[PDB]
Amino acid sequence: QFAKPEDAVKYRQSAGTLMASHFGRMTPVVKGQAPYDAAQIKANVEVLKTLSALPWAAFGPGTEGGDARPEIWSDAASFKQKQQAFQDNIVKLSAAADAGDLDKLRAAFGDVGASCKACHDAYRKK
Amino acid sequence: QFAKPEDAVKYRQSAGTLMASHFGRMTPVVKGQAPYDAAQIKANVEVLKTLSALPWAAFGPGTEGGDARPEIWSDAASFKQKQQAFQDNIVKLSAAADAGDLDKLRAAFGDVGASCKACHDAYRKK
Ligand code: HEC
Ligand code: HEC
Repeated sequence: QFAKPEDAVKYRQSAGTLMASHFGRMTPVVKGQAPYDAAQIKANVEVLKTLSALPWAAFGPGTEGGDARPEIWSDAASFKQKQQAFQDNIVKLSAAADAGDLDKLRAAFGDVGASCKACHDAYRKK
Repeated sequence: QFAKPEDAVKYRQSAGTLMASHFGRMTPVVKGQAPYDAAQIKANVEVLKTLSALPWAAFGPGTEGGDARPEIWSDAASFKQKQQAFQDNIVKLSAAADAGDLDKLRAAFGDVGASCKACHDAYRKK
């Protein structure tokens, strides 16, 4: 869907921006600094679920640029493992949110955040 | 969820970027220049549905900036009418996509695009 590689870069960066907001806005809730409303969090994690499927198709052939490392493309199976594992982490977060289970939410949130960081550390330029 | 107004601006702009991609990538399909796969379009319109609910909460009190006009905030009921009418247009598009009805899709796509433009013309700086 991208006329030029620059359009794929713009897309995936914007998807990252929105994920960061929908993930990070739950930090105070996980920490107990903000109240836990199970329905609010369930709805927010749904949004995050949708968003977290979006970046990967915007690292398609010819879309090199931004702060994306070349290794994304030369090691396609390995990058794919990391995005699929991340989306698995999001499923765990969704399950926790859908159940209304705050302890589960805390734990799953930590594992999601670790997965974001592990991919950035390997595949995003500093 | 925004630490500073600039964070709300960044969010709503990124939501616009992603909507433009998920809306605009259907133009060739509507025009018949690309094939119509009902399941593909149904899934894409779902994504667009989720995205098209996101900008409005990022025009919250104190979030003035970017290319957003002041009138957004001073005329709150009227801006709200335009975003609610837009989301109604998206419901029509979803219904068309879910039914697999290309003629309905064409018509609903045109009305969505008109609604994007009408809001930008009134509320986005040039
Ligand atoms: C690899 C499998 C990733 C996972 C998992 C996550 N991110 Fe990511 N992210 C990735 C890359 C390769 C890039 C660079 C894209 C480019 O072309 O520049 C990014 C970028 C971001 C950004 C910055 C966007 C920008 O302003 O330029 C953000 C804010 C971001 N990513 C957030 C984010 C979050 C919160 C994630 C987990 C919920 C996450 N990413 C996972 C690769 C990968
Ligand atoms: C008002 C009810 C709007 C409707 C309906 C749509 N958009 Fe919008 N959009 C609106 C404003 C006020 C702004 C400016 C935000 C700012 O603070 O700068 C925007 C911006 C965009 C952008 C540009 C994002 C950027 O790169 O800075 C895009 C690409 C965009 N909008 C797309 C878009 C599409 C495709 C829409 C219909 C599907 C749509 N918008 C509707 C206000 C409103």
